[PDB]
Amino acid sequence: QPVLTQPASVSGSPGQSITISCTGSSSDVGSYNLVSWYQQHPGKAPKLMIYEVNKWASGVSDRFAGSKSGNTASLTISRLQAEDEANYFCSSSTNSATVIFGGGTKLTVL
Amino acid sequence: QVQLVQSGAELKKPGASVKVSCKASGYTLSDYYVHWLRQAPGQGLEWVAWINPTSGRTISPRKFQGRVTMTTDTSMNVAYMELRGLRSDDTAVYFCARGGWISLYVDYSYYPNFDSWGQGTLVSVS
Amino acid sequence: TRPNNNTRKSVRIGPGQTFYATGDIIGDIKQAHCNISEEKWNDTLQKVGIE
Ligand SMILES: *[C@@H]1O[C@H](CO)[C@@H](O[C@@H]2O[C@H](CO)[C@@H](O[C@@H]3O[C@H](CO[C@H]4O[C@H](CO[C@H]5O[C@H](CO)[C@@H](O)[C@H](O)[C@@H]5O[C@H]5O[C@H](CO)[C@@H](O)[C@H](O)[C@@H]5O)[C@@H](O)[C@H](O[C@H]5O[C@H](CO)[C@@H](O)[C@H](O)[C@@H]5O[C@H]5O[C@H](CO)[C@@H](O)[C@H](O)[C@@H]5O)[C@@H]4O)[C@@H](O)[C@H](O[C@H]4O[C@H](CO)[C@@H](O)[C@H](O)[C@@H]4O[C@H]4O[C@H](CO)[C@@H](O)[C@H](O)[C@@H]4O[C@H]4O[C@H](CO)[C@@H](O)[C@H](O)[C@@H]4O)[C@@H]3O)[C@H](O)[C@H]2NC(C)=O)[C@H](O)[C@H]1NC(C)=O
Ligand SMILES: *[C@@H]1O[C@H](CO)[C@@H](O[C@@H]2O[C@H](CO)[C@@H](O[C@@H]3O[C@H](CO)[C@@H](O)[C@H](O[C@H]4O[C@H](CO)[C@@H](O)[C@H](O)[C@@H]4O)[C@@H]3O)[C@H](O)[C@H]2NC(C)=O)[C@H](O)[C@H]1NC(C)=O
Ligand SMILES: *[C@@H]1O[C@H](CO)[C@@H](O[C@@H]2O[C@H](CO)[C@@H](O[C@@H]3O[C@H](CO)[C@@H](O)[C@H](O)[C@@H]3O)[C@H](O)[C@H]2NC(C)=O)[C@H](O)[C@H]1NC(C)=O
Repeated sequence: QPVLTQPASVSGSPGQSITISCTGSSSDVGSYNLVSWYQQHPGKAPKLMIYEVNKWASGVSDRFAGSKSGNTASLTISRLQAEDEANYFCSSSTNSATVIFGGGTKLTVL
Repeated sequence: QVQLVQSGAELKKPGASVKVSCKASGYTLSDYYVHWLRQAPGQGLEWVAWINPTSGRTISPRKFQGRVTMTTDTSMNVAYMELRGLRSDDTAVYFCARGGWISLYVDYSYYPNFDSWGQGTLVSVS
Repeated sequence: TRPNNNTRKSVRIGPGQTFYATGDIIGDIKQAHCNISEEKWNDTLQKVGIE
């Protein structure tokens, strides 16, 4: 049943902007706008950084965009700094009443 | 202040069973749904189930239907998740997490809004 | 509002005719309710009271 997808690894550039996106089906992404984005460092627990696309999570700088469009959504990071060296998972909920995670993608150095 | 202290790690024979407990701290477990999550070494985050701790009502996606059985003891303020029929995949870091506030008039059980997380406990397999 | 997400289950009851029941409920179980704004209800009820 888990189906959600995103590019498995990408790289950024300091001071520039990068797009980190995820895609799904109309059953889970376009059916409802319930989406969130998570940061986890190895050896530590995750940390919610977006919820409901653009409700504002705690401790999140204005670099971290949150947008949705149809079957897709993305953190369009702007000003793209280096102190976020671990992954950025996507996640949304299915119309079957379940939560889904993506495959994770690494905001690599940068 | 919030903590979701989990029980320790324990390796099991494949096909065995294990009980994993998640402790509440700073809040009463009856407020929020408890979501159960996992992370295998080198893999992403895998969603396992939720429990409405009051009624004990649960949903798990398909892969864990029958694998996972659920209980709570809100007098002790602890949440449990029992696995049976293990496999090599179950070498993974289970996390317990509290999700949405329980409101009698709106269903927040099913959407990815995890506030705080367990530290991580490792069901393992040789 | 009826917050439960009921699903209709089709059953065939006799020759060439169906009965529709309720199947499994998707999601969590919740209570049906109706809401009214209470300051406006109070003003309305006092306005009845003066008549
Ligand atoms: C009809 O009618 C009916 C009736 O009304 C209805 O129903 C309704 O509906 C609605 C809508 O739907 C809903 O809403 C919901 O609600 C919920 C609840 O609320 C409540 O509660 C809470 C909690 O409480 C607790 O805590 C506190 C602190 O905080 C305290 O104080 C208390 O006391 C409690 O405590 C506990 O614990 C303790 C310990 O010691 C003990 O002692 C005790 O006993 C207990 O146990 C609270 O909080 C709230 O408040 C809030 O809000 C308000 C508004 O409402 C405001 O005003 C305030 O100020 C506050 O604020 C704060 O907080 C918040 C949270 O909430 C945040 O956000 C802000 O910022 C501030 O800070 C009350 O009181 C709630 O919760 C919810 O919310 C959620 O969801 C939403 C959706 O919309 C969203 O938007 C939001 O955002 C949220 O989310 C958030 O939160 C959550 C929680 O958990 C989470 O999960 C998430 O994630 C987020 O988070 C946050 O935080 C974090 C930290 O932690 C961070 O990091 C992040 O970033 C963020 O920030 C909602 O709102 C309701 O409920 C209902 N009702 C009933 C009764 O149920 C219906 O609907 C009608 N109908 C129709 C058809 O409609
Ligand atoms: C209302 O009550 C009815 C029962 O009166 C209930 O319907 C039952 O649902 C269960 C769960 O879906 C059905 O059992 C399954 O049927 C499938 C058919 O493909 C089997 O493959 C399943 O077998 C696996 O799971 C078993 C454990 O449940 C294992 O022991 C087994 O080895 C397999 O791994 C499973 O048996 C059951 O057939 C129906 N019953 C009827 C009469 O249709 C319904 O769900 C209840 N309503 C609600 C909302 O819960
Ligand atoms: C509550 O449950 C229902 C069903 O599980 C969810 O909504 C419904 O989901 C079905 C299946 O995806 C949708 O079916 C589609 O209907 C259109 C009608 O034009 C049809 O063209 C398609 O071929 C398909 O059959 C249905 O539209 C959809 N209904 C709504 C109102 O979204 C719903 O997501 C669940 N809600 C919650 C909160 O869990």
